[PDB]
Amino acid sequence: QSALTQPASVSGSPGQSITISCTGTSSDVGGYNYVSWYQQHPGKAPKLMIYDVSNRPSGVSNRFSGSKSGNTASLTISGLQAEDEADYYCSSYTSSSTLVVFGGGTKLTVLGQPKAAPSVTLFPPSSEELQANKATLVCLISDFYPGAVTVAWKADSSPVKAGVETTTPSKQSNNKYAASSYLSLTPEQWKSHRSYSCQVTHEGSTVEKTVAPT
Amino acid sequence: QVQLQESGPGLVKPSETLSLTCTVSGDSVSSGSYYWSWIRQPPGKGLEWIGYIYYSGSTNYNPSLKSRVTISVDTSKNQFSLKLSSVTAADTAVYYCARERCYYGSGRAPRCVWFDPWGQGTLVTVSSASTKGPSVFPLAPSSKSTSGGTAALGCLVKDYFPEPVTVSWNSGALTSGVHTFPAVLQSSGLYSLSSVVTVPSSSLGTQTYICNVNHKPSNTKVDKKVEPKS
Amino acid sequence: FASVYAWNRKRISNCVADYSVLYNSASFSTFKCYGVSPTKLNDLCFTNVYADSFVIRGDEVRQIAPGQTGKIADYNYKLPDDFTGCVIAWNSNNLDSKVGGNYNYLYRLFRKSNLKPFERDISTEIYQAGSTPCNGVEGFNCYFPLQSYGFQPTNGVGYQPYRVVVLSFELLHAPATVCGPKKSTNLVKNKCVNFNFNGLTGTGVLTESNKKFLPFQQFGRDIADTTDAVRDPQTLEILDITPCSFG
Amino acid sequence: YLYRLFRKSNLKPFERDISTEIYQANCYFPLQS
Ligand SMILES: *[C@@H]1O[C@H](CO)[C@@H](O[C@@H]2O[C@H](CO)[C@@H](O)[C@H](O)[C@H]2NC(C)=O)[C@H](O)[C@H]1NC(C)=O
Ligand SMILES: *[C@@H]1O[C@H](CO)[C@@H](O)[C@H](O)[C@H]1NC(C)=O
Repeated sequence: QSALTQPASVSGSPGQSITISCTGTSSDVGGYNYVSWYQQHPGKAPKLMIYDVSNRPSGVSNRFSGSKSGNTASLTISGLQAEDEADYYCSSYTSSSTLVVFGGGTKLTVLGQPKAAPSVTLFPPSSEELQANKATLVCLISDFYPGAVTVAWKADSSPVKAGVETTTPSKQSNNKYAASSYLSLTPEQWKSHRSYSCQVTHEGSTVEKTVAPT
Repeated sequence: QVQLQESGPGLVKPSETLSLTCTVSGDSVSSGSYYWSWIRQPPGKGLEWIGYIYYSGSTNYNPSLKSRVTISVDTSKNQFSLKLSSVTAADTAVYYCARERCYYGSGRAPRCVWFDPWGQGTLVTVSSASTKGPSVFPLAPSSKSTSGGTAALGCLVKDYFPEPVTVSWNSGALTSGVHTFPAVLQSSGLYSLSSVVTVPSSSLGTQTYICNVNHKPSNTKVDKKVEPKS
Repeated sequence: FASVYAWNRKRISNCVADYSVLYNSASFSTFKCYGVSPTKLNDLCFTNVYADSFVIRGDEVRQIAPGQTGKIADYNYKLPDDFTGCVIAWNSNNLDSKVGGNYNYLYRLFRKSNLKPFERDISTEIYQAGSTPCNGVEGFNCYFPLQSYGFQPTNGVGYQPYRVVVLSFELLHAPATVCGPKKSTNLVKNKCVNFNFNGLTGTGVLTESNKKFLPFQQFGRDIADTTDAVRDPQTLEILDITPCSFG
Repeated sequence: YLYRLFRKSNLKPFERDISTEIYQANCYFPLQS
């Protein structure tokens, strides 16, 4: 059995109120007085803020509160902030065998922000790598809050589509995104073409940077 | 306050018996009052529960993972450890250790809830791609990276399998502008990443900027200095 | 048996106690005597014997002794430091442990202060570890004070249930009480053979009598006050105790 | 300083008994640290 965290994803506007439900099976999960909630930042251990069914431990924000109704458990917030984008899980003490059950996770998003500009930075293969009989171009993208970036790579005049790897966008602390791409080259091809470039397109807009061998 | 830390990693192969070990600090194990537990989480997926030990030696396990996992206590170094045998490819997960509160039952096992302080979580993977050490290059600060008051320099650490790898700047000194980007998985099967930091353009070579590369599954530790291009 | 946190207390009283059937029964895994070595029990008399009974783990039988520490001796059952009795213990895995776990055997694991010797505490108040008051509800630093051995038949020794009985001989200031039993031997009439008739110690030849006591009189005396007849307790016949032969 | 023996002899005066055969029948030993 598994107390389906009601909905998977969740949208929210910064400031007002979000309520997350958590339904499950019968009184072995709902009709008890033992439920808890956990907040896990992306890349960190989770952290409780609600226990028993509605108790705040020693030092948390007062926006966090929950309640119980029948076979569903509720968790609500009373004013949103930009630092509250995380996942959220439910706990519960059954009687079956799995002792304790866990939620499936809800994604809280803070819809509302100004289109940022993807800061781009490009690096050519360093000297030791040239001596190492290889070459790699490094294209870094950062701070571009709406995450639909894409990238294209350029030799002196033409596009290239071989030897490039592209990270999926990853969320930073400031809740905008970052990405990276790598270009594989033999140093003889590095000096073959007079210059390369990395271009990134984002909401129609485009910014490109360029580097030439020495 | 209390703290928890896990140890005993390594690119474990298939059909082995891996062993993690959680150590505690700030509270004795054999004190009663708390039940030490283990929770795994496969990546991009939800949590699931594994087991617990009390200070007496009473154990419990998940019935889906039953007959496969034993967890035990050392009261001499204040630590507890699991061993999961006959490992398949599905156990590539992040493994936390935490303690539980575990309210008193009534002549029928004790019920537990909420938990408390979660370990640190050490990603443990299971494949047959062996392991490899990282190759490091310094990406020099350049005028193509320079703009006005600041210029960026960094370190490229590439071609390693054993996912958890770390690069610091100046033994952990610089926290301004230091950003390590998510590692990328190539077609070759090995990871790669690059960590970059911006620093005033008046300070291109002036101060120390040495990236400290540490690879924990292996034992690689190398410091590389980044200087402007020749 | 009885729990470990509410042990029983039987007050054995005026009787004939035979600690030999205990001492040699070979069924006991632990038989320690402290005030008095075991073989001399069937030769002494006290005022009261108390017997306390309970059930513990296998490896907590070493805390039932004068001057120990641990979850059991601290606050479940404390023995004074000049104990006098004996401690008996035997394994009982087949009786008390049941598949799925026997959760009816509890023990106390939190108390404000260690027990006085032979003190007993069956309260069930929510213990308060931290400074925050508890108000009768559970939570962090507010713990229920009783835990339960979950005994199961596939437990290694030292986790299987042991039953324990603690005999404590006490001697207040009364006139007497329970003592061991006294043996006896055949009576050989007609032969200066030492004798003891339930207390009467003497020497001489014993002979069949023809006097008739009253049916509550044990022995007869002469003028100048010397024992000269007895009655055999078992068969109740009068025998003349003529002094031995001399000259 | 391993003193404190226990025996059968009861030791009529000025004699001393040295030997080790166990009073184990859980277990006992005629010596104590
Ligand atoms: C003490 O016990 C003995 C037996 O242990 C009793 O002896 C019995 O005496 C009656 C006489 O009334 C005989 O008929 C029985 O055969 C005897 N039994 C044995 C085994 O010899 C004796 O009577 C008891 N003492 C008293 C005072 O009754
Ligand atoms: C002589 O032998 C007896 C044996 O009964 C022993 O007890 C005694 O100690 C011996 N004499 C001395 C002086 O030790």
